[PDB]
Parts: sequence; structure tokens; C-alpha cells
Amino acid sequence: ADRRTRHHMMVDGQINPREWFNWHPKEYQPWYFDRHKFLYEQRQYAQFHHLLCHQVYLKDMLHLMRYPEPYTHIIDCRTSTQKMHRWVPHSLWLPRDEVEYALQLSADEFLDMYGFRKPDKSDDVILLSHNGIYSEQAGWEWKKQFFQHVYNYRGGTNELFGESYSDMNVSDVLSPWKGPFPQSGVFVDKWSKRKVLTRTGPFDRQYEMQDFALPDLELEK
Amino acid sequence: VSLRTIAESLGAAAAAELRAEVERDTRDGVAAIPPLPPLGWRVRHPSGSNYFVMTRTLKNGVQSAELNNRRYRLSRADVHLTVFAPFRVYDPSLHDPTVDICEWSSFDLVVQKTVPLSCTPQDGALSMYVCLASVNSEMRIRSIQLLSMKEAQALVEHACFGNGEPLFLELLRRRGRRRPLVERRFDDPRLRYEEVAQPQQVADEAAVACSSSCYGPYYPAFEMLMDSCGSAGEYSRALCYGGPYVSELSRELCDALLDYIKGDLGVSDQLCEYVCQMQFFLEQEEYMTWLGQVQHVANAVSRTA
Amino acid sequence: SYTPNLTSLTNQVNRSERLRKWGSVGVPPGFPRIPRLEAKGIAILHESPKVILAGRSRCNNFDSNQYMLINKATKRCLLVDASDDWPDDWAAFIGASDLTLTHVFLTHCHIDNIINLNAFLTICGSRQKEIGVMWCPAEECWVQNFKRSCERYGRFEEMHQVLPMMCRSLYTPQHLVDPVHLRRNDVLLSAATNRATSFIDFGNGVLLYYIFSPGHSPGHMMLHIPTERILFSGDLLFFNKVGRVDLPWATGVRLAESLRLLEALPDNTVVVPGHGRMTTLGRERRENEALQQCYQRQEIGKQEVSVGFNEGYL
Amino acid sequence: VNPDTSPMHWHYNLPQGMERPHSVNRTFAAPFQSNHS
Amino acid sequence: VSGRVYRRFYGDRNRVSAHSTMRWQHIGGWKLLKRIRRGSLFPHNVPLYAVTKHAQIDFPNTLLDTKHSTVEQTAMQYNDPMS
Amino acid sequence: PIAYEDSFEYEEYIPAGGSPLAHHWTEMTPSFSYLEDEFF
Amino acid sequence: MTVHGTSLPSTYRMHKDINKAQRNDRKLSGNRFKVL
Amino acid sequence: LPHVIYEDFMKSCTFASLQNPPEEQFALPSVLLRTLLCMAAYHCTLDADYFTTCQMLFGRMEQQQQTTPEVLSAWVYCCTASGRVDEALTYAKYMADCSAPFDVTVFSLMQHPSLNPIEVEDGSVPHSA
Amino acid sequence: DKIEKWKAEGLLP
Amino acid sequence: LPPSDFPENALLKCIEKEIEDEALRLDKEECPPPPPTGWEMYHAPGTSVFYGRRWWLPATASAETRATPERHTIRVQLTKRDPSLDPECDVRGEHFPFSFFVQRAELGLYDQSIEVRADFVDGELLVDNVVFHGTFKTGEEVRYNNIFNGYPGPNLDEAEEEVLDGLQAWLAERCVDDQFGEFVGQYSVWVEQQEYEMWLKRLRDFVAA
Amino acid sequence: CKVSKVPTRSVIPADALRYHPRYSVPRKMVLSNTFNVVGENNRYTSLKLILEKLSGHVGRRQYKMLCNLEKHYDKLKDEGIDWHELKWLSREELIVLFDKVLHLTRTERAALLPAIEAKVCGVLRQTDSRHSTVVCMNRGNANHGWRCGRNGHTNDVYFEGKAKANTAALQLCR
Amino acid sequence: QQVVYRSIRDCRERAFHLIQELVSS
Amino acid sequence: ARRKWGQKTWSPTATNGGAAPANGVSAQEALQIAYRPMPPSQTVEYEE
Amino acid sequence: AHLPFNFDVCYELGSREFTLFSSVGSTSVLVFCNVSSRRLRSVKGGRSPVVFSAFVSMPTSGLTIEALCCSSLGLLVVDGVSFHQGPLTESMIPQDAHPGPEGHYQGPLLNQRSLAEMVVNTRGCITSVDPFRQQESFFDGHVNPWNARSLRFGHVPVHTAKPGFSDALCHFLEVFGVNDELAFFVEDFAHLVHREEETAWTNVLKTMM
Ligand SMILES: [Zn+2]
Ligand SMILES: [Zn+2]
Repeated sequence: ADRRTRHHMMVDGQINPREWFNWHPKEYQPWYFDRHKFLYEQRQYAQFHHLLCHQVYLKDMLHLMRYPEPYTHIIDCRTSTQKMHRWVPHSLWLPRDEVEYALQLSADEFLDMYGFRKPDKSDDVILLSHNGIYSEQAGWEWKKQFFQHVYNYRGGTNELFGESYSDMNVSDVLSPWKGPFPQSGVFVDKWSKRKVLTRTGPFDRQYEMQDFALPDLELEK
Repeated sequence: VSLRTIAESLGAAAAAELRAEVERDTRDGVAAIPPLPPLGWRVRHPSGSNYFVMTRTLKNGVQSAELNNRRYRLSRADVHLTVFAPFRVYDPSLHDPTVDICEWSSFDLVVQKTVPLSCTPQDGALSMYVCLASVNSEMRIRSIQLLSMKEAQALVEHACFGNGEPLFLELLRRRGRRRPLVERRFDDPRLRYEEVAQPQQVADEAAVACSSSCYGPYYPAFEMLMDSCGSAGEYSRALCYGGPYVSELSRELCDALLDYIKGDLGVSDQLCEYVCQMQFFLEQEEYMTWLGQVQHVANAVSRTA
Repeated sequence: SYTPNLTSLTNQVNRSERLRKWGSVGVPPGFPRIPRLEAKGIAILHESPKVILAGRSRCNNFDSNQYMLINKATKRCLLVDASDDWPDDWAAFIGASDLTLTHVFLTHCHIDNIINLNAFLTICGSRQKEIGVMWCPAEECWVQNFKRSCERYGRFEEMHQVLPMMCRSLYTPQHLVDPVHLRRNDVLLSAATNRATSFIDFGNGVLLYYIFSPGHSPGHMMLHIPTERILFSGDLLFFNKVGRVDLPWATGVRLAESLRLLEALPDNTVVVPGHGRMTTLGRERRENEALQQCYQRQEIGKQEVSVGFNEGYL
Repeated sequence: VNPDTSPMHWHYNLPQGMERPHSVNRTFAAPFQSNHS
Repeated sequence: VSGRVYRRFYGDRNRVSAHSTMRWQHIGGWKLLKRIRRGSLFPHNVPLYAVTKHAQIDFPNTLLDTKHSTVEQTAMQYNDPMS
Repeated sequence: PIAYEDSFEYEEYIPAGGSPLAHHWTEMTPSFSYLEDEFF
Repeated sequence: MTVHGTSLPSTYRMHKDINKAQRNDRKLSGNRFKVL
Repeated sequence: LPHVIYEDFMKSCTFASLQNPPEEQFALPSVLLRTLLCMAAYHCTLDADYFTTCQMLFGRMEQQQQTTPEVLSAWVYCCTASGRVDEALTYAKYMADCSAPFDVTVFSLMQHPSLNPIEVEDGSVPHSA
Repeated sequence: DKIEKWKAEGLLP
Repeated sequence: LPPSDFPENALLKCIEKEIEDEALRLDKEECPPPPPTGWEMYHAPGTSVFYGRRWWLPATASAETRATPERHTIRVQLTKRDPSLDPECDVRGEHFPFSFFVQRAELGLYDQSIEVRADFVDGELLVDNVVFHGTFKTGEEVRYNNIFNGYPGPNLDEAEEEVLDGLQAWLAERCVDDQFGEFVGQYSVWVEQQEYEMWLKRLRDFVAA
Repeated sequence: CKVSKVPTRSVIPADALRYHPRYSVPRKMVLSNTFNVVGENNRYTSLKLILEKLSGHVGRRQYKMLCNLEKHYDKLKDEGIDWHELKWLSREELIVLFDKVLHLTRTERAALLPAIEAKVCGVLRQTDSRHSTVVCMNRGNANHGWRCGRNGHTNDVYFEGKAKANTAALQLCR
Repeated sequence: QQVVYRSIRDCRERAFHLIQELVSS
Repeated sequence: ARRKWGQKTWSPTATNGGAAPANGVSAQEALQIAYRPMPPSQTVEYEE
Repeated sequence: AHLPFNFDVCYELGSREFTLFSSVGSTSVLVFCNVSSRRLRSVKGGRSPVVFSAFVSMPTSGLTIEALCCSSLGLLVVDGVSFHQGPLTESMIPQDAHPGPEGHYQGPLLNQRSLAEMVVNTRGCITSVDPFRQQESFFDGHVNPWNARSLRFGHVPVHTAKPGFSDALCHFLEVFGVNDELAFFVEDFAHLVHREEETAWTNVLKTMM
């Protein structure tokens, strides 16, 4: 119902001069649209490009279900036992939320706590999930402990069984009634606070904050 | 047939809108929890109303305050704070673009001093009514009035020469009627299970002492004057002496008064921002009830049609 | 202008602005040095029984004026700004006049004023054989960003030149060299400029009163001569303009207050700006619309009144 | 502030020798790609 | 005043009219201004497009010494002579 | 009835009448007029 | 289009669109009266 | 300490260059808030005089970021570490009333009052995994 | 649950 | 007095200093300004309203015997401003608005009276409109029984001139002009400073306990 | 005059406070030649701009307008009804158009009615550019064809600087 | 808990009823 | 103490040193300038 | 014009109000307004717009829908809707100077008409940002929005109903007779009441002088 927001961002007025360009916002337009892509192939995850694990595909999975390999192993990273209904063959369960300790466990203790021996670091590991996000996070975990061959199946259980289930949807969009830090706290100068809070437009256009602008005297002439 | 179809369509739309309203605050199965008030404050909200009242009580004068309490690394009179926060927030920058204030939220605060002296209910029941405004998350005082039973009796007797306020008196003659609304309780978790009727106990103690004291027959005028939810209350407090323009007051006096309001008395900028957040959250909550009500009326019309 | 961070590099609006502002070339041409083929000579603007004034009008491509006071009794000269692209002309001028250059009074530390300070000091000291710098300490912010403006405007030669005001003056702890550099003559002015005590004795009973007038620069200082009715404002009050506010640490409200700080001086006070033509305080009071707004808003009751220019400073 | 590392006409009395060789084509072997078929 | 006259019609609200440039150059005084010298008249009811008034002073400037210093000359210019 | 030319505002360049200079150091000086009897 | 990725008219329209919020020059509620 | 670290993180988000819309820009990860409050709780176990600045930090965090079950759980853990069992139990009962399940990571860290969350998160002390 | 509560408050007669 | 039991000593001392300054101030005048002839000025201490009353007897042509005396009353309420939006919004202009009741002869104010609402701006007073109360003949009758609302009349600035001239004469003969408005303003100033002193004293008493 | 007094008159219009970067009068660039003659190409520019401004963000906080009114611009243009003809339409024709033709949802008619009830001038104005995205918002006057009788905005004037209408030719529309 | 009533008798009987609650409480 | 927006009160100047003597400040004047009248309940006074 | 189907109008001179009512066997609808004293916006478009309230009581549902709506060009826009527990009562109706129920409002801002009017540079209700400045004429929603029921007491609801829901609500409410015909008649009657009442006031003023 388009709830009014409680942020104190405000466009500049039409009476006073523009001043204090120590901080100055502007609109920020990137090159391409990115929302259509995989979550971890977007701009804010660009730094982990070499870290994103290799992608396995539907034909490889359908081959491997029938003709399994002694060393490879599929791992289901699904968490909601209620959400997970059916079983991908030759797969071991290891939910994403506890990989941090699962991969720290010892060889004996891992078998003790999970019932299947901890794979060797030189072995091929495949990770699948609902949409691939839990599999990606689990693969990052696996890579941290120096596991050489880690893969994820991006189109996972949903593609296998035709399911339309979804993985975690925990986005940290601040609730409208919460007022962010800059408008509340007293930590910088008055004019700096005003210029930080100012935005040139509808406050959903992904503006950019730049510091220390200088006048283009040659253009002005 | 057209009436039945229209009513059923409206009912379906209301059901869908409430479904979406609840879905917005999912947070993976846990519905949004209300903002948590500061230490010791307890907030109560009449259901279906556009205001909430939050109470606090300091058994000691000010030494019970958090600022005087920290000090880490005579039995003066006890204090009672009651903050009335309605659902009125607007942007003054929209009506005239010459004002650089985005939000402006008004809320009233009454402080009453009680025996553990003209502040006691027996001696005039002098209390202070201070209006507060949140402007871009900043609490400033709009006005401070010192209201008393003497003022209440004067307003009913001698605001004018001999028969005060033909207008205030007529407002008293009408005075409407009270309609008890079921009271929802959002109180500081620490105090959420100790006492649930403390605000009623203190309100009753004050009301009975004031009524049984002098100015007894004028107590109803005092109650209407102190009414923080009615238009007659605001007009009566306007007939009273509005405090001096604080910007016209002294710089050091304003500084000391802000110190007293914030640190000593305990109502701080954290409390102000919480008041704004709760104004938002409870309006959100009441919108759900409004959707339920529209669904109810539409379904009843469809059933009777 | 500013450092090219990842956002500045991945923003398309930055490239759009670069193409539009400066055409097919994405860089600004900056302000170059005026060629010697088109440089004027120093003119004598005032002759008085006590002091005289000599200056050049368009010293930089920034159109900054250069001024020098000569005491006429102690044979002491004093440059106002180190803005002249050709300081050796002034050096020869003072050598021919047999004068002694004692101080350089930086009204404020913008590039148009400080661009040639090192060249002025080197040439003048070489001819002398120290020369002090009088500046407000509030502008260490501009002094430490002197390099950034030079890089932006293409004055690369002066880029790698430590400013003389940064060289461990008497207000700063001195070096402890091994048993196997200090500037004693420079002075730092205080923002609490009083009409009674804050001044410098130019000699022969002439007292130069400096006035703290921020808003265009955080540490802006005007100079006043309440004996020949002369006011070196500088980037504050021009013929038909006022100082800019589109700059870092530039505030319209404090600029307006600085403007109001001139409400008592006599009307026949001639103001020589840091740029442009000389005007008079009466004409500025009567025909300057920036000042007219500064006062009309105050009349109608603006509590926080801000004025300032946003297109070009002379 | 935090200092920045300093990065780097030609007179006729100078040697007029080429400053540095450039190998762009050998570094990037661009396959032939033409709009026309 | 100091003013400008253009050859072609522009009107006050729109430049559409029934007379061509060859007629308007005479109607609006462009040719008259080209022709006439310094001491002649100029019609008042034809438009002017850059009229700027020259600043005035009280004391007459005629027979005023040019050897004054530049600063006091500016002071006299702007109607506030020193002393 | 102190004349303006002989007042504190004249020495401090403060205008005779009008809005106060909110950013002038005289107004920015913290004031405690009720403690001099305890401090001096 | 190669180095900057935009055309001149495209850049002008983009400038006008990004500066739309402050380009708006409405009419103010007239008749402000002198107080001081 | 964590209370200063929180303000530093908020300043970084305020002066960042990309400046997404504020609801996306100023909301730190809930896991990050949990880790920071768990560091605060570990520090509280040592002196418990830290609890007043913990109160102030949590009072600011509540209204600056989203009040999630795991941040509430970290607050309860630091309350217990400070020694205010009554208040910790009251906050847990409020969790139960609002139907907020307790955080299992905070539960595990509760029973390990010698393992601060940053070392636990690192690949150190694996034997206690 | 919310509708049942509102029924309890009597906002939905 | 001691900080241990009175941690608000800073505020109490500041209030005492303010009271002492407000008292020792040589500008203050003990005597309220003298009202114009025939007026008795009432004011309840602690209220933001003061009243003035006088009796008057109109002239008459055609010698209609026993020109019925009238009672003139003035109600003046102290102007209020809110400083929460002070630094941003421009100053609120000073002005003294009052109401002028006239009723022909114990009956109250809003029952059988003609009220004129006027505002004394810094320079001169200006009448906004004329409100009625009671039954009136119209020269048929009209009833104004609403005390809060009613029909306060078209704003006189855009009201018809035939009525404006009659209203202006009907005021100038009653002697309601700028000289009365300036007195209203200065009496409001005095009343408001008295209320300020009372407010300081009561605040001092309340804060201490 | 030791200290000349600045000129500050006692009454000032609020519009006189509008900011200009160099505190001078902004230039007035004349509009494009396509506005020389009011044809079917340009006769709907005011409608375009008014609908765009009513559909976009509003206020200094950029409050989003939830209803998009541009989707009816194509239908109005196909009807041949420009902003001036909308102003001429009476209440009955407005009901007929909103129900039969445009199919305006009541929440959209409610947002569009403030622009018809005010009879806004709806004429392009010169503003320092060839594009001129400024349309006069003064209340209309029936004597001037529902155009404010102020500068240039008189009967049949469509664009500020170019010319009056040619209703004789406009009869060629259909 | 403000409740209006039409009979003095019906009011006093319920007042006596209320006294029992206020006493046994 | 009850200040108006436009009206100002003019006060005498103590000496020729102005509000801040640029020439210098003596030991007792500096002692007073250091021990300024702050509300003691919120001030830490410390020596070394 | 003519009255809508099945409606009876009530108006008395000097009240500056009129209320028109219609009871259907089940439902009862009563719509009330008080024409402003200030100049009214002309019906032709080229000043306070006429805004009224409509109480729709459905005994079957056990609630009453109070709809704040204003008529423009003879049409209507329903800016607010709220619900009340009881059936229609005279205390609920703001017919006299007393308001209806207080401390209840929850209307979700069905319409962005206030936002739409501010792009066409229409001044609107709030002329001064300072509330106390406008509070001089208390108990008058026309000239004191901060206590005006029809103006929401100056509050902007946090929500704005989704257009597909708002149009459905408007259509549902139009079935009970709150249609554009009702709004057209209400606006016509508002102009007639304004004119005739102003004429009576002028006659009284002329008669006294
Ligand atoms: Zn400069
Ligand atoms: Zn127009």
C-alpha cells in the first residue's frame, strides 16, 4: 500500500545557493542491467568472481545419478526439512547453516556427527540446493578449507523435480519506521550532515556521493 | 445482483490487501516486533484509536534517572511522566518549500510531582505541561505551561470579569462522554510482567487526591484542561498562559531547560525517536484493523444481499 | 577534481558529464600560464602622503589582481597576494625602487592566490640577499589540498612544491637534526579580529587592520586601511558580485555574516577586490543585488540567511 | 591529507629517439570480425 | 541610454507580421541609424533591444583632471569622492 | 545610553541591529552567568 | 559512442532528466511582508 | 571495542561512494550485528561493568538496524554475561511472546564462555567444533 | 489470529 | 542546594539568576500603562486573556428620546508561537489581534452582541470581519445561535464598499482607531511580561519539588 | 552619506526569492521552429507535459504518484482532444469521456481533476532552452479561452513565443 | 467503566453490587 | 535574559585589548580563562 | 439543479451548514457540510473547495462508515474513509460546533488529490506552517486546519490505498447514494447557501447603520 518512509533525505531547495561541496550527491547509472542475473554474479558480488564455484549442469546430474563415481559425492545443502520432500540419488545431507563446523570437524568426528565420512580435499564435491544460493555459500565454505574440486548445481532441486520452492530470502531492507544512523546521530558538522542527507531525485535511484568538487572555470568563462 | 457482486469484490480485495500487509512483514516467519521503549517506560494504546499514552514514574526525585544512576568507573518528591503521542506527522517542506524540515511530529508530556508544597494534589496540584516536536529526529520544546487547580477555577469563574469564559463553560456543559477502548499493552519488557495496572493506579491516586482536595468542584474543569486527546483540552490550555517563546528566552536558560528535560527528567532524544517510530508502527497496525473492518462490512453487505 | 574510486569509474553519468562539459575530449583544458607576449606592466593606483599602492589587474588566467603596499617612509613593501604569474617583474620593480619586501598577506589560501607563492619568495629573497607569510591557520585544509587543485587545473610545475607555510614555523616544534629548517618571520592571524588590537603596524603610524570574513574560504581575511579608506576584500565583495559558495568549506550563511560585517565602514571606502575592477562600498550597498538580497531576507525575517554566487568567481 | 604517489612539448635539441616500443597486436590477437558477411 | 536596433522584425509576442525585411528595415529605423550621424534625432516609438542607462554623478565631470590616482578616480566615478 | 561607536559590538565588528551572527565566536562562546559567584 | 559510450543529444537529454528535480521552477506563495 | 566499531561501520556506510537507497544502505547484516554483540557479551563476561555501554549500543542498534531474533539473542547473551539474569529471562520471555525462536549460534556460544565469536568464526580452535 | 483478536475487541461486531 | 540531593541545582540557580535579572532590570515599569478614558481592565493572573469594559451612550438624530446605553467590551488573547520550527521558518510577524463586543443594555458576550474582529499590526489596525450573536431584524429575522462557528461574515477587505463605509463610520464614532490599537499592544506587552514573571516563579517552585 | 542604506522594500513577492547562480535575470531562449504553427504534431505538448508531471514524483520529498496518467495520452490524442479542448469540455462531456472513452478508474479521475478544476493555462513557456519543459500553471480565464490573461497567454495562444492558433486550419483535424 | 442509567433504584442496587466487589477485593 | 530577535543591547568595552587581546594574555587572565564557570556536576577537573 | 433520489435537505439561516439525509429500510446515509465564509471556488474552475462528510450506517454490519469527500466540478473525490462501532448518532454527526468521535481516525489516504493539487500551484488549506499563528480562529476547520476534521487535523496518513482497492471502495460506497449527482447537488446548494446567507448578513449590517 506504499507506506510512507521515515528517512530524512531531502532534495535541495529553490531559494538558497548550492554550497559546501565537501560532500555532493549525484545519480549513479551503471552500464548494464543486473537484476536478471544470478545473485552472486551481480555488481555487489563482483569481488568474489574467482571464488564462485564451478557450475554443474542438468545433463551432468542425470548422467551421474545413473553412473555414479566412487569418489564424487552430491551434497544437499537444503535446510528446511519441511521444504525438502524428495531425495536426489547418491546424495548426502549437510545443511548450509552448519558447514562452518562440519568442515572443521575431524575425520572421526565428522563421521560420528553425520554418519558419512568426511571427503578428502582432493575429491570432487557437488553441492545442490533449491535455487543455488545455499549451495554457493556452502561451496565458499568448502573452498575456505582448501577443497580442490568444489562444484555447485545452480538449477538444483527445483530443476530436478520441477519444484518452484525458494531458498533463503533474507534481504536486509530496513523497515520504514527505522531512521538510519546519519539523520539521528551527532558525529559530523552541520553542513556536512545536510549535504550527506541531500539527494537529487526520488531516493530510489542509487545515487553516488562524491567529495571535493572544483569549479569548471574554463567552461564558465 | 450488482450490489452483491460489488460487495463480494470489495471483500475479496480487502482480504487480499490484508494478506499482502501481513506478508510484507514476514521476516522469514517472525512478524515485525514493535519498537522497544526506553528503560522503565510502559506504553498503552486504545484499540482503534489514533494515539498512545506512555507512562513512567520515578520514586525518587531525579536520582532514579539513568544519567544520575550511571556514575560508573531528604526523600524528595516522586515524579510522574505521562507522554501522549497522537498520529500526527507531516512534512512542512511540502506546503512551503522554504522550510528545510522533512518531518514534524507533535507529542505532549505532563510531569506531576507527588508526595513521597504547591505541587502536591492538596495544594493546587501544580503540574507542568510541555509540548514537544520531533523535527528530523530532534526534540525541541514548543511550549511549557504551569497548570494548576487555581487556573482551572479561574477559567470557570473569572477569566472574564465575573463569569469566566462563556466558551469554556459551554464546552464543560457539553463535555461529550467517555467510551472505554480495549487497551493494548506495549511496555518495556523488563516491566512487562511486574505490574500491569501501575498507570491506572497512579492516575487514580492523582485523580482522587485532586478531587478530594480543595478546588474539588472545579476538578472536572482541571481534567478537561489536562485532556491531551480533545480539542477542548487544547483550547483550554490555550486560554491558559502559554509559556514564553523559548527562542525569545535566554540562551543559558534554554540550555539548562534542555538539560533538565533530557538528562534529569529522563525524556531524551532516544525517547523522541522511539515515539516517532511507534507512531509509525501503530499506524501500520491500525491499518490492518481498518482492512479487517472494510472486509467485515463488505461481507456483511454481501450476506444480507 | 576528486579521486576516481570504483563508483566514480563504474558510473555512466560521470562519462556523460565528461562528454557534455568538455566535448569529445573528456579532460578539462585547465587554466594555463599567461604567455609573456601578453603581460601588462605594474601600475601605480594610489599616491598618498603616507603609503602608496601598486598593482596589476589580470595577473592570472583566474583574472586575479596583484597588489603591493609601499610605506614611503620605511621603504618597506608588502605584497597582498602571491597571484602574479610573473613575480620577477615585481622583483625588478622593487629592486629599481630600492624597497624591502617584508611580508605577504594571504587573504585566503585558494589556488588563484597561492599559485606563485614559492616563486615570489624565491625570487624576492634572492634579490634581498627573510620574507614572512601572514595567513590564517584555518586554511590548512586548502594548503594540504593545494596539490589537488594544481592537478585539476594543469599547473603541474607548482604541484611538487612544499608550501612555505608548512615549514615548521615558530608555532610548531622545531627539528632535531643529527649533530653531524625554520621560518621565523611568518605570522599566523587569529579569527578573533578586533577593531582595537588586531592589526599590523606597517610603520610610520599606519595600522593595517585585518578582518576575519569567512564564507568563501574558511580562513578568509580582508585588509582595511582606516586612513586612506582602502579595503582589500578579496573573493568576498566584487564590483557587482560576491564570493562563491560552490567550493569545499564554503558556506553561504557565514558569507552573509561576513558581508554584514561591513555595515559601519564609511561609504567612500574604495574596495579593491581580489579579481576584477575596483569599486566603492557605497556603490556596492546601492547597486549590488547579492547584498540587496542579503538584507531583504533579513528584513522579511529569514532566520538563517544564505547568499553567494554559484557561477564563476572573477 | 594522505599523500598521493606522483606519476609521470618535445624540444628539437633532444635526441628525438622513440621513447618505448609498443606491441599491441602481438599482445592481443584479435580474430577477424566484420559486420559485412 | 545606450541601445540596439536590429534589421529584421521580431515583434513583442511573435515575429509573425505582414511586412518583409526590406520594409521593416525602414519602418524600424535600422537604415535611419545607419545613415544618421551623432547629432540627429531617433524616433521614440520604434523598439530598442539593449537599452542600458549610464550611471550618473552629482559633480559635473567636464573640466575634471585626469591625473588623479586610479583609486580616487573610481571613488569619483561611483559618486563617493574621498575626503 | 552607550553610543554604538563606543560599544562592544563596534570593537567586535558586530552590526548594531539585525539578526545575530550565529557563527561569530562571541555567540559561539559558552555562557554560564549563574556560576561566576562560585568560580570567582 | 566508443570512448564515452554516449552521443551528444543523448547526453543532453540525460542531463535534463537527471536535473529534473531541481529544474522545476514553480510559483511561490506571494506577498511576504517585512518584519524587522 | 564493539560499541565504537558499530559507529565506525555506520560512518562507513554513511560516507560510502555507491549510496544505495537508505533502507538498503544503512542496514548492516544481521549476522554482523550478532557477531558484534557476541563480542560485547564475551567482553562482559570479564568485567560486567561493560554492560552500560552495551545498553547504549543496543539502544542505538534497535532503532538503527532491524530488531531480528538473532540480534535479540545476542543482546540476551550479553545481558546474561553482565549478570542480569532477571532482565535476560524477561527479554527471552518477550521473544517467546512475539514468537521469535532463539538463535542456535548464540545458544552454542552461551555454553562456551571462553570462545569469542571472531575466533570461533575463524579456523581457530577447531577441536571445539 | 489477528481477526479473532479484533473480534474479541469488538471492532468487528 | 547541595548537588547530592538536588542534581538540578544548575537549573534552579539559572532560574534564580533569571528572576534576579528580570527584577533588577531598570527597563521594567511597576505601573501598567494607563487605559483610555472610561475603560476598566480586568485580567486573571495566570491566564492568557484580558478584558476591557466601558459603558457608552450613542448620539441620535430625530431626537429619539432615551438613547439606549451600550456596553463595549474588548477581549485580547496573548499571541502564541511555536519555536520547534523557528530556525527554518522565517520569523512570525508581531501583531495584536483582539475582539470588540458591543451590546445594548448581565447578559453574557456571545448571546445578543455584535463582535468585530480586528488586528493591530505594528503600524495600524485593520478589521477582518464582523460576527453576530443573537436574533436580528434584517430590516423577518436571522438567528446566530452558534457560539464557536456561525457565519463570521465575508472578509471585509473584499466585502462591499457600501457596507465598508458604514462600518468604518460606525467604528470611528465609537472611537476605535489606531490610537486604541497601540494601547492594546502595549498593554498586551505588559500583561505578557507579568505572566512571564509569574511563570518563572511557578517554574522555580515546581522544579525544586 | 557616510553609510548609504541598502534598498529593501517592505513588501516582496515570494517569487522574488528564487535563486539565480549569478543573481541576475535568467535568459529566455525561444522555442523550437516546430512550434511556429500549431499543427497536429505539437498541439498536444501541453497535454503531454501535464500528464507526465501529474504521473511523476511530486514535492521536495519526491512523493511518488501511484497513478500513471500517460497511458491515456495516446487515447486523448487519437480522439484529437488537446488540453485546451479538455478545458472547454463541460461537466457532461467530462463524464462521457471519462466513462465511455478513457475508462478512468475513480482513483485516477480524482488525481486528474485538480488540473481541470483549475483550468491551468497549459501553454509552453520559454526557459533558457530549446526544449522548454515548462507549462504555465496559472488559473484559466474563460475570457481568454481558459488561459491566464497574463503575459502573452491570451485567446488561442498555444506556445509562448511563436504564434496564436489557426482554428480555421485546425478544422482540418477531421 | 462509565455507564449511564435510567432509574435511581436500578442505579443504587448496582452500586450495592459494586460495593461487594470493591470490598471482597 | 528575555532577548528579542531584532533588538540588541549595546554594552561597554572593558579595555583596549578587545574581547581577545591579540598582543598577549597574562598569567592570572589565563588562569581565569582556563577555570571557566562550568557546571561542576558534569566536569572532570584533573592535574598532572 | 435537482435533489438526488430520495434525499431531504435541512438548513437554517445563520448556521452556515446544511445536512441532507435519506434512510433505506436497512441503511441510512446522512451527508453534512458547512460552507466556508471565505470566497468559494467557482464551479467553472477559472478559495476553499466545498468538502463534506457522508455517514453511511449499516445496522446489519454493526458499523458506520464516515467518508470525508469533496466535490469538484460537480463530481466527487473520497479523500478519507473511517469506521465507527455504533450506528449513526447526533453526537457522532458534527452538525453543531461539536465534533464527531475523536481520537479514532485511521483513514488510509485513499487519494493523492492533495499531492496532485500541489503541482498546479494551488495553495491548499495550510497557509502558514506555524500552527499557533492559524490557531487564532479556533473551532473553525476552514481557517484552522490543525483542528479540522475534514483536513485530518493536518496529518498525512502513512499508507496510500492501492488504486485497485481504492476504486473498488469508491464503487462500493457509490451504491448507497454518494454519487456524482449527490456531489453536484451538494456543490450547487453550497453556493446557494453561501450567497443567501451572505445576503442576510449584509442586510443585518446595513440595518444596524
Ligand atoms: Zn578565492
Ligand atoms: Zn498562462
